Amino acid sequence: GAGVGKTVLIQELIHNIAQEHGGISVFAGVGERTREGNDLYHEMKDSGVISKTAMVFGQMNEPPGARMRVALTGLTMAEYFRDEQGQDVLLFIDNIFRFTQAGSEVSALLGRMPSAVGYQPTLATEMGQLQERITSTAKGSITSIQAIYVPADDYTDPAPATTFSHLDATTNLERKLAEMGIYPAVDPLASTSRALAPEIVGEEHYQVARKVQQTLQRYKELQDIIAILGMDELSDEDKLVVHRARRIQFFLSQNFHVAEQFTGQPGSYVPVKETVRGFKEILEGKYDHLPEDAFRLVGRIEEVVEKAKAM
Amino acid sequence: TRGRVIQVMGPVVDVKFENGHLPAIYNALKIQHKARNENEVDIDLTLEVALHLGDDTVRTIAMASTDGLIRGMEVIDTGAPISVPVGEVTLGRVFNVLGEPIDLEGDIPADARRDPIHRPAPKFEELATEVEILETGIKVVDLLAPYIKGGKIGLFGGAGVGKTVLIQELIHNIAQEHGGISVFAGVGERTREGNDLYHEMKDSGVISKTAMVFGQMNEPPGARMRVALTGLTMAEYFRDEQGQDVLLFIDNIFRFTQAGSEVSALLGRMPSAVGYQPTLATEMGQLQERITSTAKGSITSIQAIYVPADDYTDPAPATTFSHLDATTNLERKLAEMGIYPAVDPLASTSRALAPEIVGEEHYQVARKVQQTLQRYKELQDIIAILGMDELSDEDKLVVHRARRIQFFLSQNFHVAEQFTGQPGSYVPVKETVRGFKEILEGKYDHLPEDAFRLVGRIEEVVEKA
Amino acid sequence: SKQAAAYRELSLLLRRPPGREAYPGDIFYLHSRLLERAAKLSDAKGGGSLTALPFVETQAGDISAYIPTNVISITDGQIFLQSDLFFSGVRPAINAGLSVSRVGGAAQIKAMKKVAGTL
Amino acid sequence: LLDAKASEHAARMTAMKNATDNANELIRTLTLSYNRARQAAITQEITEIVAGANAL
Amino acid sequence: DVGTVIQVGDGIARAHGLDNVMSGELVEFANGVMGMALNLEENNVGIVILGPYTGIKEGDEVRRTGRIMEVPVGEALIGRVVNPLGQPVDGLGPVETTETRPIESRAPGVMDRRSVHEPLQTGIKAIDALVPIGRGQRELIIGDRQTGKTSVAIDTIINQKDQNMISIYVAIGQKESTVRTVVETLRKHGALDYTIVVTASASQPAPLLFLAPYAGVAMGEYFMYKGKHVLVVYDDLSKQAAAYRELSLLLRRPPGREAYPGDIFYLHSRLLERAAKLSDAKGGGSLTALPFVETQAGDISAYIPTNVISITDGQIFLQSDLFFSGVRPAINAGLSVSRVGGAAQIKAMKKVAGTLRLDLAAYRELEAFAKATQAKLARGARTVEVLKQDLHQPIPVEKQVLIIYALTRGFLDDIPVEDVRRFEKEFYLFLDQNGQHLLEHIRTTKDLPNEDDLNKAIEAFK
Amino acid sequence: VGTVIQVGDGIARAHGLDNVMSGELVEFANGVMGMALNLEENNVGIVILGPYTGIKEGDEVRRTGRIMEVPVGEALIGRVVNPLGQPVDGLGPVETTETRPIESRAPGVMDRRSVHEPLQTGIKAIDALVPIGRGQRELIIGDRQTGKTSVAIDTIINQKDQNMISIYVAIGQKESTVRTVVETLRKHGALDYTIVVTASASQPAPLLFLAPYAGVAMGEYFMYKGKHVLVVYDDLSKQAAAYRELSLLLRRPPGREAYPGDIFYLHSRLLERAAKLSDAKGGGSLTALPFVETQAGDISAYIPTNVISITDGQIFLQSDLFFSGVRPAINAGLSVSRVGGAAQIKAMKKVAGTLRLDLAAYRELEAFAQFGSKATQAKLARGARTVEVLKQDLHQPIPVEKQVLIIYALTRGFLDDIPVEDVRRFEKEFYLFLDQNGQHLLEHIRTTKDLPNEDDLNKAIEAFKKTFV
Ligand SMILES: Nc1ncnc2c1ncn2[C@@H]1O[C@H](COP(=O)(O)OP(=O)(O)NP(=O)(O)O)[C@@H](O)[C@H]1O
Ligand SMILES: Nc1ncnc2c1ncn2[C@@H]1O[C@H](COP(=O)(O)OP(=O)(O)NP(=O)(O)O)[C@@H](O)[C@H]1O
Ligand SMILES: Nc1ncnc2c1ncn2[C@@H]1O[C@H](COP(=O)(O)OP(=O)(O)NP(=O)(O)O)[C@@H](O)[C@H]1O
Ligand SMILES: [Mg+2]
Ligand SMILES: [Mg+2]
Ligand SMILES: [Mg+2]
Repeated sequence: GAGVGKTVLIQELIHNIAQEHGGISVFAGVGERTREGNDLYHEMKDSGVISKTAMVFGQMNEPPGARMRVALTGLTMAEYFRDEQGQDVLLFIDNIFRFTQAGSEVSALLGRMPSAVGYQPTLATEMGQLQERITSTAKGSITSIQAIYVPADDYTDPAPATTFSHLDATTNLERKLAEMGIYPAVDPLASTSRALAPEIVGEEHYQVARKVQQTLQRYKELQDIIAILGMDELSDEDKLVVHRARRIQFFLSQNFHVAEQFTGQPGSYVPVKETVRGFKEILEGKYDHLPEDAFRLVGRIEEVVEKAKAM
Repeated sequence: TRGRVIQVMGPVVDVKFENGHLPAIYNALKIQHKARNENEVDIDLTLEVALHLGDDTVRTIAMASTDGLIRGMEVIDTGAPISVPVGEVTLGRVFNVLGEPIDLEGDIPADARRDPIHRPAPKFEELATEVEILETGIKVVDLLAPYIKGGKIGLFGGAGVGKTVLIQELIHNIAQEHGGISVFAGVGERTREGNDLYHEMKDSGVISKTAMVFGQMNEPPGARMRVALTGLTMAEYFRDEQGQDVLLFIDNIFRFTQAGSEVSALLGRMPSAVGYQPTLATEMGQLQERITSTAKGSITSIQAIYVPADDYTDPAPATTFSHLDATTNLERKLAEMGIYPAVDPLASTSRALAPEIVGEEHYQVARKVQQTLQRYKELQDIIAILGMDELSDEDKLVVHRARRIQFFLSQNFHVAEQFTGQPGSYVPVKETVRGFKEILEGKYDHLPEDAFRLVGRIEEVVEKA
Repeated sequence: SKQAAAYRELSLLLRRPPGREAYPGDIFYLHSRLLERAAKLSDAKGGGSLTALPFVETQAGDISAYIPTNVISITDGQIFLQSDLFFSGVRPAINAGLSVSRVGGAAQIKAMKKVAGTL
Repeated sequence: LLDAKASEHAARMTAMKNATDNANELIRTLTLSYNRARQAAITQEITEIVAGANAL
Repeated sequence: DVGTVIQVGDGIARAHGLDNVMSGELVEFANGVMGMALNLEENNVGIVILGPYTGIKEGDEVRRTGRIMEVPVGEALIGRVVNPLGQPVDGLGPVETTETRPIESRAPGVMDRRSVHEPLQTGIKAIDALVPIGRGQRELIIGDRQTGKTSVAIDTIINQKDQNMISIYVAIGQKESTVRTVVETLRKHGALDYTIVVTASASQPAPLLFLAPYAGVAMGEYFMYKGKHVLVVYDDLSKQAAAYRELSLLLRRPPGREAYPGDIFYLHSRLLERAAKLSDAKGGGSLTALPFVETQAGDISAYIPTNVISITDGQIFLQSDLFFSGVRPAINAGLSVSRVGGAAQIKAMKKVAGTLRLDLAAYRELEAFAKATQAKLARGARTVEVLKQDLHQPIPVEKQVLIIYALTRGFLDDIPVEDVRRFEKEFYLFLDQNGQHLLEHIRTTKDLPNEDDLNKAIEAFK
Repeated sequence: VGTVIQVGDGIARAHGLDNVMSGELVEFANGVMGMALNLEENNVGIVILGPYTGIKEGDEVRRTGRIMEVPVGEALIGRVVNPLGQPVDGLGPVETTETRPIESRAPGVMDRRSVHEPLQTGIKAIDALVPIGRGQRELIIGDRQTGKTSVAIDTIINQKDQNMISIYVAIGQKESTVRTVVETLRKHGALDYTIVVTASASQPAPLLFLAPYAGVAMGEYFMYKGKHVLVVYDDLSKQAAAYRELSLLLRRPPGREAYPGDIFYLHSRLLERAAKLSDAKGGGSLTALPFVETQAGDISAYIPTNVISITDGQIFLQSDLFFSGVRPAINAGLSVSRVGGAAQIKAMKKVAGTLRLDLAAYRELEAFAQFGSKATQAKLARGARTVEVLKQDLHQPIPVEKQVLIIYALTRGFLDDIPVEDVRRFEKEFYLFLDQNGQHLLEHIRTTKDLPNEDDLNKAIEAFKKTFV
């Protein structure tokens, strides 16, 4: 939605991945602020990624005609890099929603009638001609990340409904998590991917992920019942679900490296093995007596026992 | 000169009549076409006039599939609205909206007289001035919700809980006890379920005493709106020229209003509130006001109801409900115990249950049933968790009487024979009051309660016990 | 907000079709023409500073409405003034949870970093 | 103590019996508000759509 | 004064020619149906059809009546049921009325009105005892369906024989079964020999439903302007509002909230501002109106209920939860007010029983929470029981105020609740053989009799 | 022949074409086909089935002289085809000789027959509690995810022994997803009795509009020649979207949510074509499974309630239960089948009543009665074990006989001693035990379609329980 935290995560991604990955990187901005776009070029000129990266801009201060084609310009570059040269390509595309939104503003003048909320009638036809161009082929592999802004923080809107049909993995952000102060604001419940299959992630991944997902689904209604029924009228076995789900949700927070301006902290680094390992311990019962507030904005699980030592 | 087509947009077709000899609104026009070569396709579409547009131009809504029309083809005139044959030929057969029969039992000859559909309603000086209660012979229905000759009754119930046998019982009872004619109309109903209904009628020997009209779901909205008014003519002609009580079942009024919505969206009228037509209150009223009772007979209708989102304030339920005189409900929680029919005794309401209409004793006996069943309805929750024997004398007597009012509801029917062999029985209306008065006083409390199952007279109950 | 209403009622008599509300769909464009006019120019340009403090009003404090969400997408932050804290005795009634500022600690004296950088 | 423990369960019975009632009224009134909000939303949407269609 | 019709769409027509046609004029088609003109464009005239439009074709001749919307009035319509256009319904020959009134006439205004101090005897205890009405007042009857609104109007109109008030009953969008039941009740009781019944059923086109109340008030005020008193009742304003929405949406006007056009406050005002109590420049007559409004879900906050309240001087909101509780009519002691002071009632009423409203509303709220309050609760059940009455039992006003005095003074505290309604029927059998003088004293002096004798009367019965 | 005047968004208006019929094909010089959908006084509205970027004003348009035709044939099985008769997988032509019109009339009421012979997919929940017959149309409604495609894949895969020529259609979907599904099917050899129709997002919306009509036209030929046919839709609501776009571009008057009122017609003109034909024409049968999109479970929406009226039942998939463990997320409360109770093997009918007498009570009592800790707790525990035993792992279809065996094992009360977490192991190790115990029960259920002797049926359960670990 609006002001949830998309850009910090996307810049963490381009910091972590492009610095190691040898693929040609293209970052295209469709609807964000000009200040971020101008700052990113200087940050690139310092980072050393400028040798292997190209950028396209134009941003908000222009009518819809430029905001529509600015998305496809970077894809036009990545297409030549994939089809002929054959190296891997990274493609970050930022706020493609404004490709849709721009199409609304001209539509009323082009003779098309309004539809539904007010979007132009050619939503699917205009959007498909774009979403099916960015694909991986047998000749080369394209890895593409996109930013989507929900028009009114509510997902039952024709634009998100039309966008939902093309992604291979989606992560949702809820403004409630933004207000709770547990960043990033990814809601585990509605975040799904094709990778959660036994032949890709293995059995050591599936059971733990499913147990954590199911526990976080179960806590959702009990915490609402608590709001009226009280705090000890519920049974102790039921209260244990909250007692552990609070820790599980708090440990989801991470101290990022690009948020040093907002955090004032350098961060920490974790590999996936440590993530599966740490969730297994948190379900094992090894950390029942450490305070919940100690789990806020930490990386590797080994840090938590230090922070309690700090307290 | 016959009309000519100049404009086709899906279900809606415009026609032209040179020299200004246009036809009237709600007339019927027919088209007969055959391929002269492979470059043409055969079609026999018919149209209904709905609006004039000037410059000798008329708007029409299609009654069937409309593909293959060509600019320059001709449409012929009829001079009258759609007409259905009436008389002895109508009984025992099934027809579509246009009139032709759907079975393979041949056509209907051209010498039989045919009656139109669109006609003015009966006037003020011809209405019946007395509340004559129709006799149904069904034990619960004759007590908790008497039917009024000329009035309307709505049906609610659970999924598949005897929604079709309660209709086929009434036709047989009308034929046996008073004598009459019944018509069954399907408003945009499924083509598949028509076969099931036809066979379940045929194995009961009841189709011979009724006439039926179907409009399938694959038909365009122009024809799906006209089926009820189509059957109304067959129902009315036997109340006009011959004289006897006539029934007219309507399967679902929701799809009638929804067909109105579809055709109004097609006609170019701006949607009213919640998208319905602006003429919602007058297009329905023309149907409700033809079903009346004059001094010589009556048309009475039974209708099932659907609700859009359980929103009673929605325009369609809001405009329908005020026109209904009775409403009854069916519960599956009782049907699971085998109490056929599982009619709800508490959700069923009717305006006729008044002392001025039914007399003092029948009013008292009808109301006290609902009064005394409430104690059971409320105590069932505590009964379900603790035993009865520890309760007070009032709870015991309430359970003791309620277990018999609960099972007395049932009655074997004539259609029940083909799956449960029984002769079939009837409940006299004058005897129903005596019976329920005698039960509610506790004169039959000593009989075993489940012996009260599926029969229509207390004396037979005594014999069976 | 009254300027948005003035633009709406200016557009309506020109015989231009409406959109999501009575508000025309060009509103975002208009605001993009306005708020982006500010700049913090570099050393080779003059090194000035033009900062703005726009005010926006919404009916019943509905932050999810069309104009509030449209406006938020452009600015570098938001101070949300909530009416139900106003009477409780917290003046100004700035909501410390919902308000956001994008530039953060870039322009701030270094004494405050050592003390209340994350308060 | 036995008398008090019996009166405690009696008081709890009464507390739940009062608590279980106002819920249904609150649901019925919110559901009515829900249908009114629906109908208003659909009416506004159709009015905007037909105004746009008439304009174009 | 000739032309041709070129559009016959959905009960609305467009006509060529008609050079001299005026706004609001009556028009006749060659088919024999009446219509009217509401809009005159540069080269065409819009016509609204007041009957069966299935017989109109393009090119039909259409003709000018030559006058504004006049409906016939007079004494010859008494004893007949008439169509709003001026046609008898049940036959019995053509009407002989000569005089006519335009139903669009300008309402009387400043220097033509006067306060209200005299009651409209309704005979329904719970209304006159709690929510009084006076001549010239406009009282809203509003509420839910299937609760008994019409049973109030019928009783009120039967009770008017002793006050000599010619009256009109209007039925809009209604089913003929109830219409003829009401007509049979009136002809049985004889009310048709001074009342006039106008009907416009649900099987009739919308414009008749839209015009019916205007004729119903135009044929009623004529007797006012000649000095007589008139009572007018309308069966439903909600159906008229729906018919106006239908007509406006066929006319392609921009809908507002709930698709109801903005003329709603206008249309009803031009209908409801005709009621007045004329000054001495015309006569002392007065007219009172009882319009009806049906709520879709029983929620007052809707558009039409509030807009209709805005004009009227009061309302009684009929509930449905009271209907199944064993109380009829469903009258709420809470949110129902009349703006006329207590002096409108006869002086005994204000003198003694004016506290009934407080006594009843306080109990109606206090029962929800349920020595002093224990004693207070005992009175409420009697306060609601004594106000109960059955169908077609209009109690005389003298006996009415006498039983209200007996109730308000605590004479009934010994009688058990279930027997209360028995006392009420036996008590009147007592006075006619023991207290006949008090009735004539009440009728003449409009004031309470001697307190000592009134108190002494009751002990004989007790 | 005529000229084109207006072009845009794949829609064209042409002047000329005097004798063009409604639905007649038209062609341009560029070779892309088009369909006439609106016939005005001086212009004809042409809707284009392919890439339109190359058409210019002033181009000539030629009348083909025929209605839509779709080639059909048994050799097509295995091939992946467009909704139009063109090859998409390559490998030469489509190997067809006869072509069918798309406008085939629905069967009459006297040409049908009652249905009592079942269809199977291999899932304990759907195959039993919401049964489907070999002449039934059944509705699947839901939001994105919750595993709707798994139902189609199980319905197609499980039809190995029981002959059923199948047509799977994927409308408006990304081509990578359909290729992944095709390869997953290829691992089980489903291409020997399946045909796939795909129209990608890049393809014009008219192909999405025409796809399900071809998904029934290609499948009715085996019926009318006397073969049993199944048709499954990946998503049908997308129809409306395409029908919206063109209808709005053609300037047809709006409706409730810009859906023109023709939707009821447009769906029905297809969905009524599934039937169990009579012997006067041919003893074939056809069944269909339409799919509908929904926004966060708002079942009261326009299109969902529109499609509910037509079908003989409903299977709604609920998202907040999708994470409770039961997959696919079929709820026994909202889903009923009007045709159910007849299309079963008599082994199932003798037992399902007790299964409901546990489940229908549990699925309403559990939400509030679970907190308070003989008969009521026994009901609670039994219901817990039932809702545990109905689950299934990813893509392991089961034949009908093992389904009825385990349902009989559960309902009779012999199963409630295995604890809650181990049930998923038990339900499979029974499957492995039965084969080493004997095939005679399995043979009897296969031949007579009736439960075997209970006195002998119970012995396998008794012998297993003596050795379960
Ligand atoms: N780890 C963090 N700790 C504290 N604040 C944070 C953190 N991450 C993000 N934020 C804050 O959240 C804001 C999110 O900015 P941004 O990502 O641009 O919003 P957005 O989600 O992209 N909405 P938009 O930019 O309009 O599409 C930042 O400006 C910070 O103020
Ligand atoms: N005061 C009353 N006491 C007893 N019975 C009554 C009373 N009023 C009405 N009834 C009965 O209840 C029925 C309903 O009254 P009725 O006046 O027809 O309601 P209504 O106002 O017409 N409802 P509606 O048609 O929706 O406006 C009457 O026919 C009587 O039998
Ligand atoms: N029984 C099951 N158990 C576990 N996971 C399942 C099961 N059935 C399906 N899935 C999951 O279903 C996913 C496939 O996507 P799916 O949820 O079916 O897409 P869909 O939205 O429901 N249908 P579609 O519109 O074609 O994408 C896989 O990641 C599986 O993990
Ligand atoms: Mg951002
Ligand atoms: Mg009434
Ligand atoms: Mg899928």
